[PDB]
Amino acid sequence: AVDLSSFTDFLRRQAPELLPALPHGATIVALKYPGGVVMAGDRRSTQGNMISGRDVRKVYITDDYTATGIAGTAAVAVEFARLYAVELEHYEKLEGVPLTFAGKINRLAIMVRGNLAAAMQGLLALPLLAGYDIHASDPQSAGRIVSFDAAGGWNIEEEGYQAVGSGSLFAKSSMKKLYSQVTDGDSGLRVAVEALYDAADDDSATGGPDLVRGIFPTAVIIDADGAVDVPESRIAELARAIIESRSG
Amino acid sequence: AVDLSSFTDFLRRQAPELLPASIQLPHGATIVALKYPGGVVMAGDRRSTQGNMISGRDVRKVYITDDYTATGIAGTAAVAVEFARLYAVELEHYEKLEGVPLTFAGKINRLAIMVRGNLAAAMQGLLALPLLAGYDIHASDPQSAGRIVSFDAAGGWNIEEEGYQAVGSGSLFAKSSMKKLYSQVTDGDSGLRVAVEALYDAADDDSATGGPDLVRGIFPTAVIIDADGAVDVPESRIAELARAIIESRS
Amino acid sequence: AVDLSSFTDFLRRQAPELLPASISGQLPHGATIVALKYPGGVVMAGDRRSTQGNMISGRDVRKVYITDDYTATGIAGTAAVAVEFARLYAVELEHYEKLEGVPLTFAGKINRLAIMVRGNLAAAMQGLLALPLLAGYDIHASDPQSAGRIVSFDAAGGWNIEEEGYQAVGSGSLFAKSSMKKLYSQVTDGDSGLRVAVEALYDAADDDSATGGPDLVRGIFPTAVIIDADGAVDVPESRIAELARAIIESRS
Amino acid sequence: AVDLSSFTDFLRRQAPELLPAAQLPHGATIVALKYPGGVVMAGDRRSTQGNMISGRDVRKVYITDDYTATGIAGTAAVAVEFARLYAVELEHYEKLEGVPLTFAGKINRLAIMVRGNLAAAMQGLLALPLLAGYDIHASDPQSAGRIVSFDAAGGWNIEEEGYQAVGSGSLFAKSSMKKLYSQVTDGDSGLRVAVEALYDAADDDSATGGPDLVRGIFPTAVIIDADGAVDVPESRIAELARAIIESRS
Amino acid sequence: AVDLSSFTDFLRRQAPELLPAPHGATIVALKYPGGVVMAGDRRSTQGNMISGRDVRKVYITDDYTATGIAGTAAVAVEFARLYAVELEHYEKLEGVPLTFAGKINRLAIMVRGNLAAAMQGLLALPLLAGYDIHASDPQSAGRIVSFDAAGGWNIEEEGYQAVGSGSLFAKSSMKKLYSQVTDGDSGLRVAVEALYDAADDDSATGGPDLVRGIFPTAVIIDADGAVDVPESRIAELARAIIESRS
Amino acid sequence: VDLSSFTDFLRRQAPELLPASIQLPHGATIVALKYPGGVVMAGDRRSTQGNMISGRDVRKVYITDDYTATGIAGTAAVAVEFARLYAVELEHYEKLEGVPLTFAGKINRLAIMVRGNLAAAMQGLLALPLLAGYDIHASDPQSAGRIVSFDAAGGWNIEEEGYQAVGSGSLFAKSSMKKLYSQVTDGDSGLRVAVEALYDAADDDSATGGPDLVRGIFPTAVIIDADGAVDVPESRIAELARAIIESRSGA
Amino acid sequence: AVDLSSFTDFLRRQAPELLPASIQLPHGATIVALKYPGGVVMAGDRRSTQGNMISGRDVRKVYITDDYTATGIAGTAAVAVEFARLYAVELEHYEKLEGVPLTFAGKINRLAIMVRGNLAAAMQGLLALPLLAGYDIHASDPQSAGRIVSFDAAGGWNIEEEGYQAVGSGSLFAKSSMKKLYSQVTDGDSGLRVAVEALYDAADDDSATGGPDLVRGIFPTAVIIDADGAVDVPESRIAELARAIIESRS
Amino acid sequence: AVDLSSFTDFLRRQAPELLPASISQLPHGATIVALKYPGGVVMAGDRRSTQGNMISGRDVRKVYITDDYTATGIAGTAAVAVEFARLYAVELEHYEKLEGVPLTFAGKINRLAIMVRGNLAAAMQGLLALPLLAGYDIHASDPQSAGRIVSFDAAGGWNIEEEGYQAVGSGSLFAKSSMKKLYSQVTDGDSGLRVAVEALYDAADDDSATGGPDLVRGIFPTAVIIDADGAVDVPESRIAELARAIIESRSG
Repeated sequence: AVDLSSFTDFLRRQAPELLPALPHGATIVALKYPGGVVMAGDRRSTQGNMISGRDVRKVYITDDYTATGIAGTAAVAVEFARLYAVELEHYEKLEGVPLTFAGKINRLAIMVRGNLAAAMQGLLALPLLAGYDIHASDPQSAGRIVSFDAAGGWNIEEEGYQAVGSGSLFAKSSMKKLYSQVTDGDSGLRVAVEALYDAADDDSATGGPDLVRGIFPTAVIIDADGAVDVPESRIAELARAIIESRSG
Repeated sequence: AVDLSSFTDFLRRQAPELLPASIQLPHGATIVALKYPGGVVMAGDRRSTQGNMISGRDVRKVYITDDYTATGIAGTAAVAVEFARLYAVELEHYEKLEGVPLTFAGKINRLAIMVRGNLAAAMQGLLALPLLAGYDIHASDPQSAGRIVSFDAAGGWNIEEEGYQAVGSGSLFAKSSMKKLYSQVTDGDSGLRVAVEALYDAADDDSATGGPDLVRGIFPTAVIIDADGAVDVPESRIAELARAIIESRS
Repeated sequence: AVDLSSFTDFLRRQAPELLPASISGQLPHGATIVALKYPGGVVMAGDRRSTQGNMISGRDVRKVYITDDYTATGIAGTAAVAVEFARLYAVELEHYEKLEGVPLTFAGKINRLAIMVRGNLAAAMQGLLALPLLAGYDIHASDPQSAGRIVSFDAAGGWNIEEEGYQAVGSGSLFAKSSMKKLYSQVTDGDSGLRVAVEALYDAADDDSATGGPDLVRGIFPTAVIIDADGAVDVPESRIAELARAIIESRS
Repeated sequence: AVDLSSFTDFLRRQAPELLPAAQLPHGATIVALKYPGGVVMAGDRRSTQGNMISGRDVRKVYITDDYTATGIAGTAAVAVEFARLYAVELEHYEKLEGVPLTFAGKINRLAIMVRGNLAAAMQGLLALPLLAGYDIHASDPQSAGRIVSFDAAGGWNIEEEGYQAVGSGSLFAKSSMKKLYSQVTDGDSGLRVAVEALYDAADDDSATGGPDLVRGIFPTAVIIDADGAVDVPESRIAELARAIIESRS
Repeated sequence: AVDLSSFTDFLRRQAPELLPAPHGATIVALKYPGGVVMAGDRRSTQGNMISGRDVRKVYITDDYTATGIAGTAAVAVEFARLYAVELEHYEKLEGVPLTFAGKINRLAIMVRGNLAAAMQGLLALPLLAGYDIHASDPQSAGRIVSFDAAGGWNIEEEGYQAVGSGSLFAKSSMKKLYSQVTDGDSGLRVAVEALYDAADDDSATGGPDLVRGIFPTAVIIDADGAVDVPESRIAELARAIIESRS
Repeated sequence: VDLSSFTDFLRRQAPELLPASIQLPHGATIVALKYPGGVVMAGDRRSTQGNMISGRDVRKVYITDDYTATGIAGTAAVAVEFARLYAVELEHYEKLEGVPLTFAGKINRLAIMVRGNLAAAMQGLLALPLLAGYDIHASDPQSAGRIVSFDAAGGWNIEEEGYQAVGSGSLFAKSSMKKLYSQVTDGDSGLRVAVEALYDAADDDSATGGPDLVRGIFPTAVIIDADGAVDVPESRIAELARAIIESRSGA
Repeated sequence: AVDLSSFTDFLRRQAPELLPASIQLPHGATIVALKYPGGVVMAGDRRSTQGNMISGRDVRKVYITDDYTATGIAGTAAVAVEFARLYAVELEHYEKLEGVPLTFAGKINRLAIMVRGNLAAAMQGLLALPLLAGYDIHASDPQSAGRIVSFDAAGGWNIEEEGYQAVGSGSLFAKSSMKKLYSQVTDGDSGLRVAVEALYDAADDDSATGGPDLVRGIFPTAVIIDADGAVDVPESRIAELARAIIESRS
Repeated sequence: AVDLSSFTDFLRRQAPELLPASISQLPHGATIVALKYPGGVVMAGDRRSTQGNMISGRDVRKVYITDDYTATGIAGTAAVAVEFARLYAVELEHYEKLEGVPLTFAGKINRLAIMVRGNLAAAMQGLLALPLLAGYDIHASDPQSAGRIVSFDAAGGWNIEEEGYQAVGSGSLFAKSSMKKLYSQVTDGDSGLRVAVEALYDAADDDSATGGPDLVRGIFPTAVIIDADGAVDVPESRIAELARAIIESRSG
């Protein structure tokens, strides 16, 4: 044919069935802080009005400088993160060099566009991509946030934050007010956990911090030193701060 | 044109507009009711949703409708507050016209007619599914006097001899929870705990049922009814029962 | 107009709202009811379950009611509709008696029930379905032994006076009827007839999930009514529980 | 049969035609919040038909009696018919009975008008009203202010939060007030927050128009305290607008 | 093309006729320290008629896993035999069993490849129970995995799960009874009780038939492998529950 | 047969890369007019999903080769893809054949890409492009500028009127230019009239966003004369916007 | 039994047949109206189309309805003609019964009710969208006395703050044209030119609107209204204005 | 596989994407006329394009010389019409270069009919293209009767006009009825061309989708005349002159 070095292609021709095809509902947020980007998502899954899951992870580190959060049917979303990570590492092993940021975005858009027919029938997966680009000139401005519409259209945020999922409007309105307070990764992480708190407050499909079972949003932060999972305890303690501060 | 001394029958004949005559709307509630020795208790959540959005968080769904009865209504919020008001006036109207309150059976029958006469509107989604709790003075035994009555959409009514019942989007969860917790009910305080717990369990598995909001301090509302009549349980007593449960789940 | 001394019509003329005419431009249902004739008697019994789809909505439901001193009716179908019919029909019967000083002939009681059923056809088409079984003792009959009567109604009001000796209605009625077809020769009196009846209901519950059989854990059993020359009587729970355990241990 | 002193009831009986029972011009955002000893309510001025802007001067908030105002969202025609009629209904009862309706009776009356429009609302002639009032009979003047929202079936709710909004940009306005509310300590701060929440709604919703500097068109507002209901002067809002605009720059 | 040593692929390529393409049952599964247990009812219905009363719905699929399938009985049974062959086929070709994660992933693909058919009624919703030898902690080794109709899979942190027409009742019951699980025997009692409760509130789930002597079937799995629980140990447990109910 | 068409090649080897066939953000207004020795093209920056504003920085006008630019109005993803694809298609033919396509060939090639999307466009994935170019091989330098519009079936038309627009606010923009056109006498006056027509469209259409002075987002423009296609710098537009705004007030 | 002094309310009561409401009809028109100091002017085209065929070329769509108002109607021709005649009678009827003309606001309200009462029939294509132009005697300022009111299909009415308005198939073109030409209006002559020009522009971009026919000599019809009342503009003065515009475009 | 020397067949076999057919609100509307005069034929078309009621184009050319002795005018969707005119001329010249000799007139007709017919599916969906073909036949026995006019229905059926004139498009009925009265006045290319511009004038008068002569912008119908010396485009000025003549006659 023509070789793009894409695992999605070869996987599709050789083993199309391996390709991805109801639980849904999630809120994922992402914002840029100087020399960094952070991304967090809730843990709820619902089927109609019933809560089908309370531990669901929706934010994944997909390579050393990027993470993706996917909103929509969990089954579609969980696979999607795995496939995209393999796609990225596969190109690096074949060509000995990782894809440019712009190329990582394009590959993801293609995966999303291919899924439009199935998104019209309910297997909708709307991803959010967060990355730090080493090749970019300024470290402070290195962080990137990219959102995708169902047809694969992608957009890079000059806004500073973005969200996707059933509570995304609430989350975005919340960040619109709290953004000026971000000055470093810790404040940025606070604002993200708060925006997700606000979304859970107004949307029954988004679950907020469960203090009884101790389940909290999951987060990932990414700066020049790469992508790291934020530890639970730091999130739990940022939640109680917010809760405590609201009952006040 | 016999006079049934019915306030709604009167409205129908001369004031049709007043009646919720019927030809997404806020909905979603879980109401529970149980019998304890010499008493009946009933509680309901405070949530209202439109699709996935939370439209209300303070909604009251359980109302004392006369000195010995309360009604909790689940379904479309609009249709339920109106139903409780109307039913309470219907009951007090007969009493003033006839100088004597309706027998418990009469009160049940009257509610069933209101329900059944709404089936057409309920088909279109203006559903109202009520739960009735009462204490019968006339009944021979005070301890077993408490009464719980459920209604299906066609007006069918059943008197539950089980000792508990629930209605609303989380009613299955609430009923399974009471099925395990019921043996612990021995007086009005245990019965009210179990009720608040069954409602907690319903909120845990149903996003349409809201559980205790400790941030805003909004809790389920409850009413208890024994030989001395029907009483609103004070918020604080419920709040404390909630913490008890939360504390105990952690 | 022509007065018929009919409580129904009067409700219709002045009280349309009271009438279960709830027909408009899943509700609880499901029951099995059986009835059979024994010399100088008739017996009728029905299960206690109510279902909404696959969920069990009721386990104590009573579907057989004494409607006057010499008749009883069992209604299977939608639970709300069936219960309303039983109360209404009993009032209609006692109403005519008080107005005319004399009870309706058996044929008149049948005809009246058939009109109530037939006038519910439109609503039955819409799921508000009640299909009744009527059991009665006819005092005026020349022979006391052949006095017992069983009448079934189709959804259009057609009625049929059972010549077989037994009948059933409801979701488990085929099973119950096939069972009685084999057990009927054993019926010689009220007690043997009442046993056959509880067994036919047992067999219906065995093959139909909508019909509940005897619940030994909660102690809920079918309800029955027996009617002879001395009038209609509710069979006591314990006599039925006893009869139930006999059948159960006998199947084991 | 039984007189109720209700103008609408009378109209159906003698003047059914007067009664009200695409696409049509629609779209509005309306907010309302309580400040100590008072309540304020404001609404945008835009009207759209699909993507086209059909109106830019539309008034959607009206003083309906000395202690109440109503803001209506939905099909513009049906929403304006509603404010006029509701005001007449209120004054008619007062003249017949020599005393104004209690606050709860005014709410119940509006709920009946709304509910009786459900059929029509299903077919697009929707009218979702927001009611703001000061209750003289209330035990405490500070808590005197009232905000009541209605769902399409007539269900009404008295807000215990402190603010509320209705219309196409209502989510944005509510989320905005959720953050700005603590700053409300009086009628001026409270009016500021309202105009800002409406600014935020126009920012994220093309159906809500924000302040237009070129034409000097600004949201309309009404404030109501123990001394009754009064229209905020345009100029007062215009300068509250620039303040926000300049502050966002 | 790439070989995956999958019996299923082989079938798709060369024997599509063999591939798969009466409902209502309740199946439960829970973790107890050092173990996992899974149980299912025996009823089968067609509408309101009871079509089967002996149906087995829980099968040991390899030495450390069992699957319980809820939905059309035929589809569920075919699925279990096929999955067991797929698992042993990879082992014989590669000389080593699949990792637990690989066994999950394989089941997910079989489920997902039936989504069009499930939309049309041939819905098979499986529950997987297994003990992972390679897992770091032996006590927490046991695993419960549920699948949605699209193949989405979820490993169970709550400690228990259920599927089928009475699954909500069974889940709510275990929610109360779980704290009593401290070992395989208590864990097995809580399972048979949750199934008892499901049968109580759902007519599609059959509970213990004392007249014919038919009881739920169960499988327990710990470090020594998967084993069928003997009927008598269940019948006993059943009788205790009925007596307790009174 | 072999057409040195990157697109035709893509179809045979890489159908996945194509846009494909069988609410998404949309709603843009794009204008273009001819001035002596030049052509100018400009587009708004808004993107809406229903009534919600989904984007406020969207660029919809792209220089596609040294003498042409395309503005696409419609679904945003599709429009952007169309812009990238067409530019590759044009440079691909030049590298394979060593010579750029004639203007008429560029038009025909765009028309085929549009027409081959009609099915998709019936389903909402619409992309209605506007093409602006200067023809070097044109006989007269002053009259060199070209404006071409495409209907959804690929039908193309070269306007002789002097201006054209596409998108949700296009009627407003066109009616505005109809009055303002006589004032265009050089690249600067034509760049003024373009930004004003886009102002007028944003005034009457909620899907077209006008100049955001708070965030400092303005329409993007490209001008093309004998020296090639150049992005107009933001500040020159901002200054033109404030002029118009100021002018609409009183002074 | 409440006398409204309403000709149409009388009609519905007694002779319903005469009412317009019923249930490809000839339709299509462009009507414009603008305010000039001490005056208001209104003009309409003369074409009528059925599909692509021209069914009429002399149609008058602008009518003086009383001494200080005129109405222009766009939509099905049959519906529009009926509305104008009836509205004029309704206005003069109230004046004869009550001895005093309706206030401007009352005239508006009345027209709105006629429109709204045709909504059902409009949904089925019998659409009539009117534009009202009037001079208010009781208005505080004579210069600002002129009024322009537009109606949406549900009867919603709007008084125009902007200075001009248009309705019909070519209304967008006419409105965009006036937006540019409006500053040139300083009196009834400048305002009249700006009106006919806007109608010229509408005819240029919409095939359903006919522009000036120089071969047959058919031109738009116009009415002007100032403190001295409403007048029909004479044809020749419009022909003159048309030729100016035409010549000026070439 | 047989080589028909068909450009269209080659595309269908090798490059379908290029094929006009897009079978799976567009600008459309035109009126085209054609008539025969001794030793000649003339064809003319209007310049308007509409989308609904809006005028989308005012300069559209719809009549094209397709080879030295033929022209085609196409009415329908504009994109489709333009594509057809372009495609058909290539198809004609392609056969001539491959075979060294031009198609016979009947062969040209047949080829156009196949292109039309193969568009029926698309035309059912609104992508209609109804062509009118005018030609001079060199091989005709008599020079005076050499001119040909051929119309096509949507299924590819073609007909040759013995009548002398024909029209297609939204104002074709008006144009035809006008020529019916004016035809006797035709005696040569010049009178023939007047009659044609007049028929198109009449069509514009009664159909809003057909545009008449625009004297303000100076846009007039386009025409092509074809006699033994080949097909020539009539110069704008000769038509503008003819237009004004009719316009003045119409008014005086």
